[PDB]
Amino acid sequence: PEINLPGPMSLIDNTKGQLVVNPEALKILSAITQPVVVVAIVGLYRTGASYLMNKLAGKKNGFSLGSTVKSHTKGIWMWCVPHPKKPEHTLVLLDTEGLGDIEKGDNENDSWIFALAILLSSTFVYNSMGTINQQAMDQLHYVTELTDRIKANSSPGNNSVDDSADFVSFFPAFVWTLRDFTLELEVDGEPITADDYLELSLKLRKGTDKKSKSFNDPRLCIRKFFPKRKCFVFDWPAPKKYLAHLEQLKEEELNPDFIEQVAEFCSYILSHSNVKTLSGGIPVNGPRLESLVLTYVNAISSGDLPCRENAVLALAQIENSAAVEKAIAHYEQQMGQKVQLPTETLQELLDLHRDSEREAIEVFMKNSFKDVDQMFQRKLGAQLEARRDDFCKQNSKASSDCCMALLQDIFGPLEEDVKQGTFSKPGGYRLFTQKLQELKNKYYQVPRKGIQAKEVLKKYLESKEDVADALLQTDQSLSEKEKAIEVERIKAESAEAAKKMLEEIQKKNEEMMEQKEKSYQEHVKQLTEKMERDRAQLMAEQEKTLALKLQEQERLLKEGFENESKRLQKDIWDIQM
Repeated sequence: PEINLPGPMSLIDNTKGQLVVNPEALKILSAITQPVVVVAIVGLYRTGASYLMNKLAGKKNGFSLGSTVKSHTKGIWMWCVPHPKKPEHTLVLLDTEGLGDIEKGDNENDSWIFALAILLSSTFVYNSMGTINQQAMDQLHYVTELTDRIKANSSPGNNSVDDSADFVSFFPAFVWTLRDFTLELEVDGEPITADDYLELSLKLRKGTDKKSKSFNDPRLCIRKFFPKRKCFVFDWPAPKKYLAHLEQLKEEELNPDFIEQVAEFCSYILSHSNVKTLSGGIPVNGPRLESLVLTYVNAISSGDLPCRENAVLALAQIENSAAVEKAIAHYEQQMGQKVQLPTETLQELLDLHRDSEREAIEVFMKNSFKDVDQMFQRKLGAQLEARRDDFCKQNSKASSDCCMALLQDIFGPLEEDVKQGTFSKPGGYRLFTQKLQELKNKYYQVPRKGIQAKEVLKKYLESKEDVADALLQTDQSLSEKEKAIEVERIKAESAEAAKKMLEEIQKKNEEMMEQKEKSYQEHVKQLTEKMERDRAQLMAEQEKTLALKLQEQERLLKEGFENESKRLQKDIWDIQM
């Protein structure tokens, strides 16, 4: 038991005009089997987001050991720490490093940093200094650019729909850290909280002028895209004479305000942050987020837009194929552990195949999700049908060899007799047929002889129908009457033999069809129960989203912005389709 986790690390890195993944960053990611809590700390540079990280990572003095371990490190940076309050969980921190630096060109990669941070996170701490004013809001144009950078779903029957209307269901909670905040939180001579300050700064200017759609765009975006909103204030960490020397200070000398505000913020982020989940209540861990990062960033560098749906579908297909392999492996252990190499009846074997198919489809259903078109269940069905056919091939060969060997053992002597001549005397017909029958009645007796017994035997005697036909005519003790009677009885015999042969073959083909039908029954039974739960999840999630959409339309209405609550009305309809 170690699963040791490393120090801060490049995950994405902006170079030239290209986004770049760290293959070791992913290599660490692929090792956290535990459910993760991503907490992005996003902020313009020189506002000390990295401090917030450091203390959230459990560093004693966060002012020390800056995340800028090197220079020219523009991009998203990762920290992986065991979760201090959620046991068996690992907290995953993210930081935006160079956000604001003017390098070569239009530098869109900046807003890409922003978008990507949102997509990957399950709590999104945006960090700014000062007070929320016109300038703070202008720097948040990253949020007014999201309808152009994140598509939530592909667009078939979606032209009449607003894609951004769907952001609420998978975006992280939004938390605004305002640092170096020296504002008495007073309304009209009465006190207010930090959240109260946020809600006050998130109100709208009436009008429709350019000057006023501009004022409202960012803050409509914040109240419409994120599910929760918290604000935390921070007083400067020391008086001015210490501001260039925070590292050399001990906790006893920091403004007791900062210290406290920092304790409140850390306790909150630690207890109320949630495991990043995907549509359908899917807890996300390393191997998952790893492909999330891959899919999204690879979309960005190919000239396309990140899209929650393509990404989660790709994830689904990976996990689902894993389930196919898990299931066929369960199957094969259980086949190998309860089959008689030469099967007594064909029914015994199809019945075992059916039991182990039952359990393998359970293993599948327990490890799979979003299997659209049932494509993977059908892959599993084909794989088990091919394993069943192959076993049947081996079984027929097993029984055919068991009988074909015993055929020298019982019938061998008799061939010998036909060369030594035992049957060349008067009365030889009656000597051959009667022992022939004795031995035949002996071969039948052998138990567990398996299925292709009646076929193997009969083929051999078709070889030897003519040795007795030859003897019947060359005997000298029989009359012509008797030879005629016997030709008639051998016709009858063959007749009953062919009849019973056909009756076996129909019996076998009917068993085969029972089995096919009941395997298909077991597939639908399990699949419809699975879909009855998956729909239950989707119901719960879509109800929570509806409630949030109502609260915000009622807030827009009470503030007196009916037009906005009307747009949001169109959004509620389309949720109920």
